[PDB]
Amino acid sequence: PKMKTHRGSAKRFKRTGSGKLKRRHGFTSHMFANKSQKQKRKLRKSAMVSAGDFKRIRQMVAK
Amino acid sequence: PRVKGGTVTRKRRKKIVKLAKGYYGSKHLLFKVANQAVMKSYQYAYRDRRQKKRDFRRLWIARINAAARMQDLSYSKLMHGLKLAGIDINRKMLADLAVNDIASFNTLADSAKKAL
Amino acid sequence: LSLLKQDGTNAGEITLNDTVFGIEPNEKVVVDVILSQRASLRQGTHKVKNRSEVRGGGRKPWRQKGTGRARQGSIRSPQWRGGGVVFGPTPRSYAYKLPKKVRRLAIKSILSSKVNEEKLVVLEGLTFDAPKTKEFAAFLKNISVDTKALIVVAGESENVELSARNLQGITVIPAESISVLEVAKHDKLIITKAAVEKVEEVL
Amino acid sequence: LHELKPSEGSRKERNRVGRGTGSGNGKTSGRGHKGQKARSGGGVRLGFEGGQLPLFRRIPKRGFTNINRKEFAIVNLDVLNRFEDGTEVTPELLIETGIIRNEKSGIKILSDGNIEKKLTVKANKFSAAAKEAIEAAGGKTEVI
RNA sequence: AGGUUCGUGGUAGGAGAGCGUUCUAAGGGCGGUGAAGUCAGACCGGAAGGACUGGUGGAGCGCUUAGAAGUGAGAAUGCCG
RNA sequence: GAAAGUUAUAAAUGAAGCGGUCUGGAAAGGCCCGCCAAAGACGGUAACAGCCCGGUAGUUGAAAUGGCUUUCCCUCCAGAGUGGAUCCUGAGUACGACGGAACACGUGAAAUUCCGUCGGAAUCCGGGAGGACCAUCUCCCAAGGCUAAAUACUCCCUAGUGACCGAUAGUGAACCAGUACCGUGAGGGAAAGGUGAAAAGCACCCCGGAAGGGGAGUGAAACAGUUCCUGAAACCGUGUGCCUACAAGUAGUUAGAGCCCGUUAAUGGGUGAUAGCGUGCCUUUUGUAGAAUGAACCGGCGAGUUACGAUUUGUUGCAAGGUUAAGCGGAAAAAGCGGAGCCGUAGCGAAAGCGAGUCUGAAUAGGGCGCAUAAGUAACAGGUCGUAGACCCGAAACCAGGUGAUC
Ligand SMILES: [Mg+2]
Ligand SMILES: [Mg+2]
Ligand SMILES: [Mg+2]
Ligand SMILES: [Mg+2]
Ligand SMILES: [Mg+2]
Ligand SMILES: [Mg+2]
Ligand SMILES: [Mg+2]
Ligand SMILES: [Mg+2]
Ligand SMILES: [Mg+2]
Ligand SMILES: [Mg+2]
Ligand SMILES: [Mg+2]
Ligand SMILES: [Mg+2]
Ligand SMILES: [Mg+2]
Ligand SMILES: [Mg+2]
Ligand SMILES: [Mg+2]
Ligand SMILES: [Mg+2]
Ligand SMILES: [Mg+2]
Ligand SMILES: [Mg+2]
Ligand SMILES: [Mg+2]
Ligand SMILES: [Mg+2]
Ligand SMILES: [Mg+2]
Ligand SMILES: [Mg+2]
Ligand SMILES: [Mg+2]
Ligand SMILES: [Mg+2]
Ligand SMILES: [Mg+2]
Ligand SMILES: [Mg+2]
Ligand SMILES: [Mg+2]
Ligand SMILES: [Mg+2]
Ligand SMILES: [Mg+2]
Ligand SMILES: [Mg+2]
Ligand SMILES: [Mg+2]
Ligand SMILES: [Mg+2]
Ligand SMILES: [Mg+2]
Ligand SMILES: [Mg+2]
Ligand SMILES: [Mg+2]
Ligand SMILES: [Mg+2]
Ligand SMILES: [Mg+2]
Ligand SMILES: [Mg+2]
Ligand SMILES: [Mg+2]
Ligand SMILES: [Mg+2]
Ligand SMILES: [Mg+2]
Ligand SMILES: [Mg+2]
Ligand SMILES: [Mg+2]
Ligand SMILES: [Mg+2]
Ligand SMILES: [Mg+2]
Ligand SMILES: [Mg+2]
Ligand SMILES: [Mg+2]
Ligand SMILES: [Mg+2]
Ligand SMILES: [Mg+2]
Ligand SMILES: [Mg+2]
Ligand SMILES: [Mg+2]
Ligand SMILES: [Mg+2]
Ligand SMILES: [Mg+2]
Ligand SMILES: [Mg+2]
Ligand SMILES: [Mg+2]
Ligand SMILES: [Mg+2]
Repeated sequence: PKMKTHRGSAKRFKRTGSGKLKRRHGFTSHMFANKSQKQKRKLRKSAMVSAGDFKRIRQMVAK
Repeated sequence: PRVKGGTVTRKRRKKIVKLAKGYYGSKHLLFKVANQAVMKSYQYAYRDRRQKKRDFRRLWIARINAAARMQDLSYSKLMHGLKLAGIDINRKMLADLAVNDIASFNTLADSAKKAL
Repeated sequence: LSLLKQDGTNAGEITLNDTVFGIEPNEKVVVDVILSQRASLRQGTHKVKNRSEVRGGGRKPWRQKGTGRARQGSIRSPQWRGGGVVFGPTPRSYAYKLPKKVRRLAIKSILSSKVNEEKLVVLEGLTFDAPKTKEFAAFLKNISVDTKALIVVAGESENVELSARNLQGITVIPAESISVLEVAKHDKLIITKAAVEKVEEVL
Repeated sequence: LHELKPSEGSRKERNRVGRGTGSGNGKTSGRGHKGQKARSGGGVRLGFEGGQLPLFRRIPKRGFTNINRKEFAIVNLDVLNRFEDGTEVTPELLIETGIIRNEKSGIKILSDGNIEKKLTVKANKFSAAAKEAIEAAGGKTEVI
């Protein structure tokens, strides 16, 4: 059978033009009194998946 | 297709068993102990090709020592004197000469003695 | 090339298309296509039984502990005498096919290669009134063939398939069925003029 | 057929493990010693991390998918120079020539490249720069 | 193809080059004036291995270039004799 | 209910060498000559046969019964138009509440279908759907029924095929096999092929109660003699060249006399008084001669595979392009046809959208991702991964249907 896409990953990753993955920051739900405005300004942007993680998760989001 | 294992196993094992001719009992009959015995023989031969040279040098040195003591010398003094005189005859030739042609040995001993 | 007649006498000359019979053959392509066509022929009817398809089993031969024997779980395990086979053969297909352009290049290459070695004979016609293998053998003797041959004919050739059927190095094909494996399998190629025209216009 | 030789480097011989120690893949067959990964059928899932929370569970989900989403077949200006000047480029002509076979939701002309010919171009959409570039060479644009 | 220099202990492990077994295709061969198998020899190659000669045997089997694998056992308190 | 045709279930005919010679037990083999072929398929025959036999291609044949196809017979038959008073168009039904189930859809913003229980319509100025629902529009007419082909499978019969097995293999079963045997029963479940071309299967004599031998005879062979082709190793014996009864031995190896031989002929073979050195193999370990594990010995069998996807490397074809799938065609071929689809040629954004840029932002700011700074695609081969038992062997247990109170 053809292999299945990890549905949970496809809901929160994004493929860029050079073939690598773009993600969102993960400290951004509910405790905003306990972190400063600099932190919150920088946590609302996007990031990229590191090389060590990409080696591990490459094949489960292949399409 | 199917490959059945015929005629190669027997050939290999028979070669090993024949390499163990002359060993005691099962060691020249049965493959499993013959294989071990053949490996052990190969290892022993490898090591003894090194030990043979040093054993022969020991024998030559002892014979030269005995020959030189009859000329009022030691092996150590005789070898040092032969070095001082520029003589480059090795232990093998000196021991052969001692056993077989003692007159030339005495000649060389006189040469060494004068060198000292 | 020089045309010649069914009795062997010269009949003039014929020009063959340079795009089909005059290219530089691609030997690697021809080898790939031959191996593909030959793998496509095999049938693949072979199977074994694994430990679940052998009759019996199910019951444990003896207890796990206490008896002093090795632990066993079935009498049809792979290390038992009449037990199952571990992987073995299974029914499958071997046929594969590589792209169309490479196949056209392969047929052109093998056919030009036949031309270069002077192993191609162009023939004005080929007919026989009634099926007669003696007469076809005589015809094969008139032209110096004496070896394996592939005859390629078009319509209006009568009783050529029947008269050549009992001879064993000879194969007659109807000019739309020419293939790399069949050409490489015979030493000489004998072609009629109508068939070579049709071969040129196909490719 | 008795002298077949495939192109070199195109075929390699398979490797077989568990066939004696002179090959380097003998007893343990390249697996090491005594783990989960040494067993038959062993190993963990694709993204498993041994019990630490996996990376995808740490970051949020974003967005939604639009059901009325439109995507266009894209034409730049360089390929449009293969036409004789004075003609009328139409979607059907672009289909026939071979620039486009898939008309997703229309044809959009973009402005990457240069045109040196006067043409009248009919399409579903134009970018502003493409329209200016086409009109600067003496052509005309119409929205279908 | 020839030089110069530096190297050549090794477990887990990575890389390379090969030996041998069964079958298929083509070429080219052997064989009742004796095939395969089996037995014995003081022969050849760097290894896996390969010949030659004689006995037994009494009908099939190598070689070359390719291709495909039920592909090589000394150990599993392994299974059967 | 008839007739014609065809087909199935027995069959008939059917070309060409007793060719010479060699070896041999025997010629189909070797050498030298011929011939047939719409027939050089297969099998047999004293060794390997197109021309010896049964046959093969081609051409014929059916009393009887079955099937199929046509024709006759037989049987049964109203279909157009124009109108719009009145009438009809599936009721405890459709739907709704509650509890469940099926829908890829786990109650969810949940349309659609079904079941149990309660309530419960309209009827042409009517009713349903378009993923809650309302309005507009569009499409349709439930609560009655029947319907061939394209699709699934093989206990069988006929004709064949295989880079499928070859007696521990292939079916459990090539042999009087679901048998012998085990069990109260349900149930479990073997081992076991080969004389020779032809029985020509050893008249007769001798030892012995016989069995079994030694001759004689048959045969190419009896060292093929009714478990009979070949006939390995373990294991058991008889004979003999060299050594051995003052010696402490993982059994060899290196040095080495003496004695005895004579080879694939080469700085050769067997045995060895005496001298030096020397704690098996495997597994598992920081570390094993280990007083840790496994193996009595010999033989056979016994473990990384296949299918479909992903990625990377190599090779080949074409190249801003590359490539067909199912299907048609055919010989279980090879072409040709088939462009539906798929990947690439443009990105950025959650999205509307804009586009060599875009998003954020009040911003002609800065920053993120892209372009400048362009090569892909189809097929095969190697490595690794995913879904499958997934390198092989091994639990204690769990569930479902049966069999047992002859203890
Ligand atoms: Mg011996
Ligand atoms: Mg000895
Ligand atoms: Mg030394
Ligand atoms: Mg099977
Ligand atoms: Mg089990
Ligand atoms: Mg059995
Ligand atoms: Mg396989
Ligand atoms: Mg192509
Ligand atoms: Mg290969
Ligand atoms: Mg290799
Ligand atoms: Mg190699
Ligand atoms: Mg071998
Ligand atoms: Mg042959
Ligand atoms: Mg042998
Ligand atoms: Mg032998
Ligand atoms: Mg031998
Ligand atoms: Mg004989
Ligand atoms: Mg392969
Ligand atoms: Mg195999
Ligand atoms: Mg096998
Ligand atoms: Mg081993
Ligand atoms: Mg075991
Ligand atoms: Mg055992
Ligand atoms: Mg037995
Ligand atoms: Mg046993
Ligand atoms: Mg005759
Ligand atoms: Mg004779
Ligand atoms: Mg003859
Ligand atoms: Mg025939
Ligand atoms: Mg025959
Ligand atoms: Mg004949
Ligand atoms: Mg009513
Ligand atoms: Mg609704
Ligand atoms: Mg509802
Ligand atoms: Mg719809
Ligand atoms: Mg509708
Ligand atoms: Mg129905
Ligand atoms: Mg097969
Ligand atoms: Mg046998
Ligand atoms: Mg018989
Ligand atoms: Mg017989
Ligand atoms: Mg008596
Ligand atoms: Mg008697
Ligand atoms: Mg015999
Ligand atoms: Mg015999
Ligand atoms: Mg014997
Ligand atoms: Mg024996
Ligand atoms: Mg003796
Ligand atoms: Mg004493
Ligand atoms: Mg001696
Ligand atoms: Mg003595
Ligand atoms: Mg321990
Ligand atoms: Mg043993
Ligand atoms: Mg295997
Ligand atoms: Mg590799
Ligand atoms: Mg009971």
